[PDB]
Amino acid sequence: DEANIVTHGMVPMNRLTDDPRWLPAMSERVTRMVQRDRNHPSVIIWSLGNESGHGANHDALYRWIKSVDPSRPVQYEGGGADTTATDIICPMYARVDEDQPFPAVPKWSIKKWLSLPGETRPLILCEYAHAMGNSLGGFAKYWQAFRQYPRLQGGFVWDWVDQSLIKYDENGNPWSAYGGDFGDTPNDRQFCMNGLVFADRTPH
Amino acid sequence: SGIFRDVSLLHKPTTQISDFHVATRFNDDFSRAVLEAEVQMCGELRDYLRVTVSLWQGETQVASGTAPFGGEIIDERGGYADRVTLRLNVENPKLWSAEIPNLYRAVVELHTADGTLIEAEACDVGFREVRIENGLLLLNGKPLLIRGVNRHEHHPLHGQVMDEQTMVQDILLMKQNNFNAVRCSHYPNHPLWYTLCDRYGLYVVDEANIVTHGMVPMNRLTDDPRWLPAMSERVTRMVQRDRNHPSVIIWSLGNESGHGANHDALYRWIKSVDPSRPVQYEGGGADTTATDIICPMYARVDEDQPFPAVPKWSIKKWLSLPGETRPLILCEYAHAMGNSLGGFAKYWQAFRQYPRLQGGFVWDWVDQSLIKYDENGNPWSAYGGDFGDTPNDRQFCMNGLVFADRTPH
Ligand SMILES: [Mg+2]
Ligand SMILES: [Mg+2]
Ligand code: NA
Ligand code: NA
Ligand code: NA
Ligand code: NA
Repeated sequence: DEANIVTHGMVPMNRLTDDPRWLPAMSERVTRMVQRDRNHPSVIIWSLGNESGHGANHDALYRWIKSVDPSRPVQYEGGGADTTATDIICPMYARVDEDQPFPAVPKWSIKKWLSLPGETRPLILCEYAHAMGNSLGGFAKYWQAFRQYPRLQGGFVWDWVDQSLIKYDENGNPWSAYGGDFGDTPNDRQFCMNGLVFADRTPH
Repeated sequence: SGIFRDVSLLHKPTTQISDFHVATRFNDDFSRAVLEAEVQMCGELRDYLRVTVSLWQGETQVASGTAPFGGEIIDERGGYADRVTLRLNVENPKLWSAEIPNLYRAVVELHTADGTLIEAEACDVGFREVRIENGLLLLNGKPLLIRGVNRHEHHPLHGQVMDEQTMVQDILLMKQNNFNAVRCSHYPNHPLWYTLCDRYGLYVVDEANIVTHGMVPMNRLTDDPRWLPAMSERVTRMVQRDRNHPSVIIWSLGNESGHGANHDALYRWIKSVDPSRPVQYEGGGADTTATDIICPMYARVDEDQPFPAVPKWSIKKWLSLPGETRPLILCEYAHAMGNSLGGFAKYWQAFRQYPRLQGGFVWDWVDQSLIKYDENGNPWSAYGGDFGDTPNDRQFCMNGLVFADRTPH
């Protein structure tokens, strides 16, 4: 269960989430989630949101949940996937063997990530195997690693269903439309279709 | 068998230096050090006795301390009246490493206060700090990468008698081939070896003479408390002999003797006596309570070899097992037997990628072949069985990167 907090387009990503004047607004998106969903047994992990970097407001709300509901781990990917606001190392698109040593927020080989000096936490990728178009090459590499490594406990594929919409041509025949096809600008074209199934649930 | 090392006669004064321990501790950035030397005596205790510990850098004396005997109060019965601890301040000390083996000379003078030198002992001092922090092995605050080899004391002509020429030839060759460490497999070495490593620059793993490999099971003796006295002396008398050598950075409790309660007692003993050096030991799973470092033998890079009770996990997998934190340096890897060393690069790609994979010790240095002579009087390299010896494990004595005569494989 993930809070409705995503500030991806900010520069830098944590500008709002580190700002204390945005703590009340953020808290209401975490606290009202827990108050609504906390009796559902299917909910096993809380998420503070997605792609909002890592700010002080995250740590505050992290602790709030741990104080209110000790029954569930709290995870959050932003700010390097292993901050003080996450019980689980939850990288997005961290490769199996290959390090992607980005400045400040590197994506380590998941196998390497676990055994970093001092690291003890479990690892579950909040996003992996971007299923965009003809994709999912090297999926077997992940599941080999998952089974061999106890503390590699799987991940969540990105993602389930293509985000294509229906448009009609002059004859009234339906076709799958993406970014741009509504005169929408700027747009990011087909990048909305990353599903394992088409929009009508036909398998890729 | 036989008298295979040096024999000597030492004259000591009645009132003598019976032991001396040298230690170096450092401020956060290693720009300041306190050299602490504990000196012990035998004979008549008198008020006129002193110890002077002076510290030399070539010809320049950088520090000196003089105190009478009688250590601090230890317990309710007092202290050691036959001991003294000298503490010398050393500014911006030249550090020791296999990279730059900077050495100081510490002279320990037992003398009358009025200036009668009774006797003097001495050693080379290497200002360096070894500690394991946050799962990493550190020398002077920096994570080591052990480019090591296992070395047996072997000569094709002389057997197990070591000589200076040979010892130097080994160290020249090792350092010429980018080795920075050596494992004393599997016993305390010739005294001159430690001196050479001090001077040329090699991190030494000093290992007790305890190997019970052919027991069934392997820890039958080492779990036996009746075998503790014999084992302890192999550990204690090692530490007492070599603890002053800067080149020695890690102690080892022996090799292939399983894991027994005697390994635990002794591990603790070294931790209590010598806080300066990590204690390692491979037996009984290579990650037991008897070792500060995960030190498997022949664990593969990616492949698990999951034997019951004592599995050899993929070194990458091993580090991140539930609850595990310690550094991994294989006490033995890459068996260099005959045409071997295939898959070596796989190790070094892993060592580098993974911080807590800090290297290993190749098995091993020299082929243990012996010279034999034929009907024409021509020399040839011989192995297991060639001396009528039986049972024998044939050519398994030859697993070196160099031949018996030190010619490279
Ligand atoms: Mg655009
Ligand atoms: Mg045989
Ligand atoms: Na798993
Ligand atoms: Na998308
Ligand atoms: Na390393
Ligand atoms: Na061998």
